[PDB]
Amino acid sequence: MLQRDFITALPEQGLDHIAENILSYLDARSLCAAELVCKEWQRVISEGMLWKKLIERMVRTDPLWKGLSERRGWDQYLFKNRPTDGPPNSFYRSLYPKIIQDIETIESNWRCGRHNLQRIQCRSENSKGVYCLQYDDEKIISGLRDNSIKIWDKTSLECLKVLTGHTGSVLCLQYDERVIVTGSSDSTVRVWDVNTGEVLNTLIHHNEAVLHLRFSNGLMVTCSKDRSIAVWDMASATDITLRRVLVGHRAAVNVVDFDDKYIVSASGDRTIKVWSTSTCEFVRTLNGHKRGIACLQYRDRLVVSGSSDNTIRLWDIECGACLRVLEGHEELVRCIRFDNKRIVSGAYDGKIKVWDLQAALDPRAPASTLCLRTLVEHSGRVFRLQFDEFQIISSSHDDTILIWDFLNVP
Amino acid sequence: PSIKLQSSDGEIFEVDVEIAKQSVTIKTMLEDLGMDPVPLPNVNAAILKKVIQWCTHHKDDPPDDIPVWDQEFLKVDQGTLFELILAANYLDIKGLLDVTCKTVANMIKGKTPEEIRKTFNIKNDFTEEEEAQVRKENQWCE
Amino acid sequence: LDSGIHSGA
Ligand code: NA
Repeated sequence: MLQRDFITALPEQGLDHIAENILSYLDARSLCAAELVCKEWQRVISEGMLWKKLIERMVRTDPLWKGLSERRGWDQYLFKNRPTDGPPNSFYRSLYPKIIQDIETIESNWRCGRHNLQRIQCRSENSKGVYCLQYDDEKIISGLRDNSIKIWDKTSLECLKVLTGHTGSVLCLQYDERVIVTGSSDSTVRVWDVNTGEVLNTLIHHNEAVLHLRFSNGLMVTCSKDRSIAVWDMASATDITLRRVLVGHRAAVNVVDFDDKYIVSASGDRTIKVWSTSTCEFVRTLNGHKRGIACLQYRDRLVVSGSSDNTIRLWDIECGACLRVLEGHEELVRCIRFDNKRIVSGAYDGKIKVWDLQAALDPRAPASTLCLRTLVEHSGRVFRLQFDEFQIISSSHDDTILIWDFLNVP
Repeated sequence: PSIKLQSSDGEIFEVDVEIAKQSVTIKTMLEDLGMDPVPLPNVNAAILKKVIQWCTHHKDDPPDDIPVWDQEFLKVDQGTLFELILAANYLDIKGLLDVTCKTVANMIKGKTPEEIRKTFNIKNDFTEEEEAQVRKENQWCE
Repeated sequence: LDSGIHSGA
């Protein structure tokens, strides 16, 4: 006997759960097929709660599914072991295609550039403009040319705090659960309590404007107009020691990123430089930009950079090869981020571009196909943006923060 | 040491205890019940060999996905594969149960219901009505 | 204007 109906045979053995485990591996399309094989298969899928289980597996893997679970509030039907109110299998079976529909209309919104736009006037004092920002579900924190940090309610767009202390423009910031960290034209880095807004530390070191910083896992890196990168052990907000100074660039170091392996610096001197995170020794230079580099992000093997030459470049950090040049911005590329699906760039002409990342990395793909959308709502240079599966938030010389919503569209 | 396992059909196997205890069932029978030998009325010699082999070759139980060895190990008829799932569950060997299950899953993925039926020898027991209803309900994934 | 970046020209 060369054939056995596993999904029937196991229940007949009293071993329903095993049959369920088998089906639990299937993707939606295959699971649908399995339902149609015969009544006993349908019965096992239905009573084994396989669609609830699948949706949970999508949420546990895909942050998009995670996101939607929260924003749509069908997360409240997931996990929680026992039924309780007991939404039946039929419900979760009905929901899966509605999530897929949801998802496709989101992608369509990005592609066709349908969005809800909300505009925060940061009502800056004399000096106008918003050089940096970071957000979460609850708030947007921003750094301004008037030397202030402003915190915005994410929902109401009200201003909740205004931190003052820097004697120059706030050029870069990053925050976590515990602190905000900022670099200013005044050459200081300041650590603030993310809640009380109390100054916890001030790093005196850079001789000139501090242009970028990043911290993670008890390590902080700063970089300055003084052409230096500083690497800090960051035990706590108050226990922050200078580990090494990397001097390397012939001009201002405008941006710095890193992970476990590599620190990545980019400069007005037209170079990206790679350094060992562990040894702080130089590794390799990534040259090719025809002009200064204003912005960069590093993740995995991929460095993406935006230049005064009006191009974006994609690099492999291991051989330092440029994989793709992206042309279309008519001015300097002043900020840039990416995830797995796309690149979002901002330029000095106040325009924001959205690029197919996977297409950019396919060397067969024409330039023709690479820019999905051009978003024109700023009336000044774009200094900073952050985005996720659902939105862009951008800040600008025009003294505005823009929320572009591709989920809650009208 | 070694310890005696007794197949459903009488045959004894002297197995390194370290390897044998990959089976939680066998662990429990040795430790809580002082069984010597260890009867397996549910598992025959044929299959028990295959299991010992699988535990031996997983000396350091590394079943990540389906490793290359496991694929060739599991190139057996559906009958044997089933007998392996039953035995894995009876002996409580998670890794073996996990590969055997993913192997049947792989025999289901990417096939039309009809294609699946022919694979496992299953009769369509749906009314033409009931079937049209589900076909409609599921058409979103094509 | 733009204190956030510098070139070298
Ligand atoms: Na050098």
